[PDB]
Amino acid sequence: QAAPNRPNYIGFRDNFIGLMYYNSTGNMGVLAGQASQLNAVVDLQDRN
Amino acid sequence: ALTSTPRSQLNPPNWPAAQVYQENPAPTTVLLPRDAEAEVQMTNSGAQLAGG
Repeated sequence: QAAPNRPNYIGFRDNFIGLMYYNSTGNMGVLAGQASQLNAVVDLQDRN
Repeated sequence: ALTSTPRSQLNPPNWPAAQVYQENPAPTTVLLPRDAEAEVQMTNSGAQLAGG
């Protein structure tokens, strides 16, 4: 006999959830004036 | 006789500290960006100051 295969669609997460590194302190981003590179976006692991 | 400091010997071997061109620069006024007292108080309060 034989059958169909189960279907799996495989597409990118909603609002592209996870594509950018949010909530991960290691790979956090930055947004600072071109001088004084002091970060201005400091993320944590609790604010999800 | 109008551009040479009256010397006692041509090619004197140690020009003293007065007849040689000292360079005075204007005092370097720096704008200390921050007051540490207030920053420490705020960071103790729980804030997490971060930025330029």
